[PDB]
Amino acid sequence: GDWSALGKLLDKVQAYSTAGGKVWLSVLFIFRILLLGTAVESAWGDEQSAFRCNTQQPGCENVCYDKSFPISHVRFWVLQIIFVSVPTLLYLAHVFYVMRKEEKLNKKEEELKMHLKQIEIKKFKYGIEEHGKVKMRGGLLRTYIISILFKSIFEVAFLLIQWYIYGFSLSAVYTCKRDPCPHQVDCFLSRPTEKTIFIIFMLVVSLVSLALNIIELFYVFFKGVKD
Amino acid sequence: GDWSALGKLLDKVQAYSTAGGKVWLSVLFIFRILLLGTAVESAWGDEQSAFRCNTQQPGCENVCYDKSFPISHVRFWVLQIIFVSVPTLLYLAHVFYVMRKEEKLNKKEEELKMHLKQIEIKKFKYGIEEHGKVKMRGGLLRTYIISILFKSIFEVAFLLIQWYIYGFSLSAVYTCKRDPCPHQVDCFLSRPTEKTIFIIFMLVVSLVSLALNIIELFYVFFKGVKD
Amino acid sequence: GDWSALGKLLDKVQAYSTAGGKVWLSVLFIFRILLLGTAVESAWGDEQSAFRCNTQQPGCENVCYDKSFPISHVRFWVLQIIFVSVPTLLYLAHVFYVMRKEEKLNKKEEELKMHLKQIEIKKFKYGIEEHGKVKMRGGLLRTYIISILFKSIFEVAFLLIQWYIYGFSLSAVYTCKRDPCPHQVDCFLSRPTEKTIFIIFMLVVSLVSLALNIIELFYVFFKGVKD
Amino acid sequence: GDWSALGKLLDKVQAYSTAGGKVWLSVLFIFRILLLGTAVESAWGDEQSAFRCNTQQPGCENVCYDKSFPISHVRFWVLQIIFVSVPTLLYLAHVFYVMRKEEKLNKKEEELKMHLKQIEIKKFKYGIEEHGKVKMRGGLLRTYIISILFKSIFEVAFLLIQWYIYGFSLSAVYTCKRDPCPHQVDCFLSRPTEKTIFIIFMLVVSLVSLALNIIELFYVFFKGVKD
Amino acid sequence: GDWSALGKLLDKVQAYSTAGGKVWLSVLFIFRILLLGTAVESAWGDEQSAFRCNTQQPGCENVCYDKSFPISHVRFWVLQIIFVSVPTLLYLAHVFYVMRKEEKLNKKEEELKMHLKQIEIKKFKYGIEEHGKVKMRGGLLRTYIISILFKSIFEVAFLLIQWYIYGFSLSAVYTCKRDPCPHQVDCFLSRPTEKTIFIIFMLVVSLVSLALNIIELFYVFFKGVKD
Amino acid sequence: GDWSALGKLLDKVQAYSTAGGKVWLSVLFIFRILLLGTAVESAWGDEQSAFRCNTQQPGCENVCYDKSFPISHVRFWVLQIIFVSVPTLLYLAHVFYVMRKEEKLNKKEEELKMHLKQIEIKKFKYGIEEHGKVKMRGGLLRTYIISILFKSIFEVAFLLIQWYIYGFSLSAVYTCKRDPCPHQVDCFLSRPTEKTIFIIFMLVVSLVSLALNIIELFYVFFKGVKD
Ligand SMILES: CCCCCCCC(=O)OC[C@H](COP(=O)(O)O[C@@H]1[C@H](O)[C@H](O)[C@@H](OP(=O)(O)O)[C@H](OP(=O)(O)O)[C@H]1O)OC(=O)CCCCCCC
Ligand SMILES: CCCCCCCC(=O)OC[C@H](COP(=O)(O)O[C@@H]1[C@H](O)[C@H](O)[C@@H](OP(=O)(O)O)[C@H](OP(=O)(O)O)[C@H]1O)OC(=O)CCCCCCC
Ligand SMILES: CCCCCCCC(=O)OC[C@H](COP(=O)(O)O[C@@H]1[C@H](O)[C@H](O)[C@@H](OP(=O)(O)O)[C@H](OP(=O)(O)O)[C@H]1O)OC(=O)CCCCCCC
Ligand SMILES: CCCCCCCC(=O)OC[C@H](COP(=O)(O)O[C@@H]1[C@H](O)[C@H](O)[C@@H](OP(=O)(O)O)[C@H](OP(=O)(O)O)[C@H]1O)OC(=O)CCCCCCC
Ligand SMILES: CCCCCCCC(=O)OC[C@H](COP(=O)(O)O[C@@H]1[C@H](O)[C@H](O)[C@@H](OP(=O)(O)O)[C@H](OP(=O)(O)O)[C@H]1O)OC(=O)CCCCCCC
Ligand SMILES: CCCCCCCC(=O)OC[C@H](COP(=O)(O)O[C@@H]1[C@H](O)[C@H](O)[C@@H](OP(=O)(O)O)[C@H](OP(=O)(O)O)[C@H]1O)OC(=O)CCCCCCC
Repeated sequence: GDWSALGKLLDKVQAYSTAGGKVWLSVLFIFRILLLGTAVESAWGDEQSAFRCNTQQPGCENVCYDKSFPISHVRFWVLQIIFVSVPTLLYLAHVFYVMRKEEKLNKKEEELKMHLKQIEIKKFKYGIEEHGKVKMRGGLLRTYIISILFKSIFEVAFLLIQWYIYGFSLSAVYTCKRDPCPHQVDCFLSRPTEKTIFIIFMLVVSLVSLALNIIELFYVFFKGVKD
Repeated sequence: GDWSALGKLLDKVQAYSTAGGKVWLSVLFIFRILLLGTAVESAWGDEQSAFRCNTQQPGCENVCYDKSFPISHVRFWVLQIIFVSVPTLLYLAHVFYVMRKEEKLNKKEEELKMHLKQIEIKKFKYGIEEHGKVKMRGGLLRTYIISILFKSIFEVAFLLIQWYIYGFSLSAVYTCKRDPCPHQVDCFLSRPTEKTIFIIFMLVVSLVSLALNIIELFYVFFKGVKD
Repeated sequence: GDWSALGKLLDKVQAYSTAGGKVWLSVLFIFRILLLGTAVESAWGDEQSAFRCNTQQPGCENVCYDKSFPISHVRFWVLQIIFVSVPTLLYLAHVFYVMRKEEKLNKKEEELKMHLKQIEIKKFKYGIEEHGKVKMRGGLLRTYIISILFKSIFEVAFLLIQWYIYGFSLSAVYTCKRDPCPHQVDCFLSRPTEKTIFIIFMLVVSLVSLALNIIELFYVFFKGVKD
Repeated sequence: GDWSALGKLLDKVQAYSTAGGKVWLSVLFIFRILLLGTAVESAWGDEQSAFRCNTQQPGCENVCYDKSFPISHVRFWVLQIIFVSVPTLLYLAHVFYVMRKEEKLNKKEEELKMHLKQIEIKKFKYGIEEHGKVKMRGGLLRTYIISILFKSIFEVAFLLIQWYIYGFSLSAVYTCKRDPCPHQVDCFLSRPTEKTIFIIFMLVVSLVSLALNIIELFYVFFKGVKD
Repeated sequence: GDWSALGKLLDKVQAYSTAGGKVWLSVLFIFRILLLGTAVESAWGDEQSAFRCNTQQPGCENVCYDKSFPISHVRFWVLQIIFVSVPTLLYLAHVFYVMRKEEKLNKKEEELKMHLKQIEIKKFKYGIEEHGKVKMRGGLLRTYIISILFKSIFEVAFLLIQWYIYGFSLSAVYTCKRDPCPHQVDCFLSRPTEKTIFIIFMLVVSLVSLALNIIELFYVFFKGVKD
Repeated sequence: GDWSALGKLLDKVQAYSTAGGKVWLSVLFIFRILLLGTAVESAWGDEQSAFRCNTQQPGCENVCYDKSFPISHVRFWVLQIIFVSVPTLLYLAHVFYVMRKEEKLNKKEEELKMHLKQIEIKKFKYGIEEHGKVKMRGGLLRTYIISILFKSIFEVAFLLIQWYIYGFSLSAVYTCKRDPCPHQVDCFLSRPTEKTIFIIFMLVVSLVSLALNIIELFYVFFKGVKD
């Protein structure tokens, strides 16, 4: 694949994050990315060539396959993985902006050495005191919360879309009724059992990730209330 | 693929750029390159072998396929990606030229230590004061503006070409009328729905990028007016 | 494949581990990962195309194949390898937490230089004395033991599942009785002998790993009793 | 592919070159190498299997294909790319020889510290004064000019060969007359339109490169006359 | 392939070894690994699809192929390569243990500065005097000898197994007698000549390696007697 | 491919070599390795599936193909490349042995500071004076000459074998006479013209390399006579 850039960026962002965020990144790296690339994507290798129908009408097989699978599961999961990673990058960008502000303020104070008072109050407001121990307060906390909410809503929306379109199982026999197939025809899928097992596994993984980020949100809210 | 060199050059150029430029580079890396390489290009894997027509005339299938698809979408998108990346490299080259001029002027001034006056006026004219904080003024701003305009016009031209040639959807049945096929024949495509979905997705991404660079141009014009 | 990330993490974790753990990691890297990727996975390359049955009823071949192989052995082994590696990562995370606590306590004591007494008692309780010679005592030992137990139970559960589903051999002829195949039909597998040999080899490797981790658990219990 | 070594050597040689040479190297890296590897080579993926003729005489298809395509375009372009890169490596070798001579002369002068006069005259003759600012004078200029001429003549020779053999377009229908095909037969190509488009694109790129190196030669001649 | 980890470990272990061991490692890297990966494994690319028999009885081809090839040569050679590399890793582990003991003893002596006498006698017994010039004496020599013997016996056992199973040549025509094939049938192999040539080449390489390690054992025994 | 290790070793050995040796290494890297991997090996991609004969006798096609091609050209060229690279590695090993001797002698002399006389005479005999400027004298020259002779004889032997077996062209039609084909049959090859062109190209490259190493041998003999 080509997941090198996204993996590198996630490795860059995982340095400064909460424990729940680190666990979420770890499970995303292990189960969502590694498992799909290694063995899951090989199952959908001949979902088109092994598909066949019980007719001799030309062109009915392509129409029935297009009717049966509007979009492959592997591509759907890739799109989901892409769409549940942007807000972390947004948080990384905001952290880098905070770092730039810290560097400029440090340069100004080094130049200086009531200005000390305002420099210190600005360094405390952004949570930059130890030169490498950026804390979450004011803006970073807001960005983190909105990122968590966006990730959760994207995941639940994708899950609902998948539930509406396909369901959570693949029957061994599919009934096709569309031109130019005369009347109704019978078509047979390929590897229904493995696909059902992997779909259930991915559903479980998605639910676990949802619960994990919910726990992370609750913990960060409690930490904010602590102050 | 072989996108390593272009990715490395873009990673080199992203160090000194405006926020809008950085966001544009990020979206180009994520959606334009990564998504196409990972899953999109696999859909157009058997657009030739799965294509079939309702006739037994030899050689009609090849002619009808050539009539239907003058150029594959994947190759068109690759060409578009290549053609909407050169001006950034031109800006990078101009920045490197400015760096070379800065190094030579620094060498001359170190040698010296009214010549100081002209050295300082030349260092201010090119915006080279802090030895690593090159600012946009005079020539760099002009190059940046012309690069943005060239990128925008290339993108809109490619979009217009795609609209004229194909459209934005693929019908499940295609009508073919060309020798040696007798009279008219019916041919059936492969995976119309996935291809339509991905075409719409790419169109949305291109429009978003166009809006982003328009916003970047407006912001840089306002910044120039600020002076 | 894409085993780079997991291999890197295991290379990170192997630095601080017992001898039995190092031997287990070595055998996992050599026989479980390298062997499967190099030659074993190529055997299951045409288990679908070479499968054929003695009938001309349309769609019976797909149904019989789905009946015969609920899940491929290669995917099962990949899932097993993934599921017998998490607790080591958990131990690595706990070790990193101990390192963070050590760094914070060192910072506090450097700041100080009865507080010395409590600093020393906390550094001894976590087994952090030589600044890079973390010892197993109290919590690390408990985490190590529970990780070993979890790994063992996961391995035995996977072995039992494989025994119940398939067995440990593949007969050259399979009997299929499922709709729409009329009455009973005969279907012939592909490369039964190589698959049986590799299944037996993997079973032997799994048993060896089980014995090795049992020995490691006994040795660590004896070491704990030594104190 | 395996273009890593040649790319590394070109990256090594681009450090010391004229602006025209750098632009030529950039366009060679972008359009000649990257574009061909990414998408162009995939078009010629089934030029043999999709080729078919209107006959049932055994062995006529292979003979007609061999008659139609003496050598594939992709292989021809690869050979051209290889044959229009050697003189740059020759220039790199000569530069390395100059560097070796500079190092030996520096060692001899460091040992010494009329010999100073001859050391200085030899350091000026080879254009080695600043220890890392090698200038083009005498021999390097001659090597550069002959390298440019060799590159230009190789490119024009390859272009003429391609014009004589194929032309610049591929007709959808080819007429074959060769044993054992009885009388004349009709054979149909695969993807004529994409191949014609890419051939025209490569021709334009080659012409642009020719013009660029002509401009570089004129500029370097003017620079030589400047002295 | 995935031979990166084993190659890295062998590169780590080759630093401290006898000349015969280094030559054996070099020949193993060149002829056993590189040659098999580059060109040898491509020959066994269609040993299943090109195999065909002279009958129309369904399912006889699979049975006859399974009868003819119990296990492919490429997989057998991969298993042999894996099984003739473990003892070197065991020697590497013992060397690392010696290094750990050396580091601990050095730490204790640095702390000290009759204890000097025992420290020196322990440093001489393990052959650790120059801090990086570990010599073979007592235990390392025993481990080296047993590793050489284990490697030799594994190689000869694999050679005997291959001789018993297949032989050293592949006849162009194979006779098959097994159900459901009626009476006897004739089946034809694929590329017999290349496979025979490569089998003979691998046999010669294995014999050369056996002779080389025998010479290494004799030389190390003579060196031990020298003391 | 897997040419990384051999390429790395050749990159290691090219540091200390004569100009002719460096040119030979460069041409070997460019034309022998890069060209074969990039485009040449793709031509022999379907030399088995596209091969067909004018008969309906079962099993005659495999026999005729085995008769026609005892060993593929690509594998022959890979074997040749492997067999014309060992003596350079032998020279590298001898150079490393000389380096080890130099390091030990330097250690002994540093310890010392008539022994100086013998140390200096041994350092001059092996041509080790400047600590990094090893010269060819006595043994290194002999090893270099024998390596050149071995390389030349291996290349000429491989060329003679290829001339005897195949020739230097491939006719479009092959006549096959071997059981079970009745009487004589006609079989047709695949892509004869491209294969002939590439064979002629490889022959020219081999002759050029032979001439280059002959020139290198003559030059080194003249240099030896110079002393
Ligand atoms: C049931 C768990 C409920 C809490 C779950 C909390 C989340 C969880 O499960 O792991 C993350 C957590 C915090 O780790 P983290 O390093 O971020 O935080 C440490 C500590 O918990 C405080 O946050 C700070 O120290 P102190 O206290 O001011 O001296 C300081 O962090 P910060 O403030 O500078 O950033 C650290 O010393 O790790 C723990 O071990 C918590 C202690 C209890 C671990 C044992 C379980 C009670
Ligand atoms: C609605 C936003 C409209 C503006 C969008 C502007 C574009 C946008 O959305 O992000 C980029 C922007 C500029 O970032 P950047 O680092 O380039 O610029 C900072 C700052 O904005 C000034 O440009 C300079 O400081 P000062 O001011 O002279 O002390 C100095 O940059 P420069 O001059 O040395 O290169 C920096 O401190 O980031 C912000 O946070 C803007 C502040 C407002 C952020 C909050 C929103 C108002
Ligand atoms: C039959 C083997 C039964 C034991 C199997 C034990 C497991 C096994 O087979 O290998 C691991 C083992 C321990 O190695 P490791 O480096 O962890 O431990 C060394 C030593 O054994 C003690 O643990 C400590 O030294 P001391 O003793 O306090 O001076 C110190 O470790 P630690 O305490 O600081 O972490 C080390 O010097 O290696 C051996 O050579 C054991 C000695 C006997 C090797 C010869 C066989 C008796
Ligand atoms: C129409 C252009 C015609 C010329 C095209 C020339 C080719 C072209 O388009 O780009 C390359 C060119 C030379 O760049 P390069 O760094 O090699 O050369 C710089 C300069 O031009 C002189 O060559 C030298 O300085 P000076 O002058 O002695 O103080 C010194 O180089 P050198 O001598 O130590 O190696 C450098 O300062 O870049 C320019 O900006 C030229 C100035 C005009 C740029 C603006 C356009 C006039
Ligand atoms: C027919 C060859 C029979 C012997 C084959 C022996 C094996 C073979 O063919 O290559 C390996 C061999 C030993 O190399 P290696 O570096 O291990 O050993 C060198 C030397 O031979 C002694 O072993 C030691 O020096 P000294 O002697 O105490 O001053 C010291 O090694 P060590 O003791 O510190 O580890 C080294 O100086 O290389 C040679 O050149 C041997 C000399 C003769 C080379 C010329 C042929 C006679
Ligand atoms: C027709 C060519 C016939 C000779 C072909 C010779 C082979 C060829 O074509 O390139 C290699 C050659 C030698 O290069 P290399 O760096 O090995 O050798 C240089 C020099 O030639 C002498 O060998 C030594 O210097 P000096 O002389 O003692 O001060 C010293 O090398 P060494 O001794 O310390 O190792 C070096 O300065 O390069 C040349 O430029 C030769 C000079 C003439 C180049 C111009 C052509 C005459």
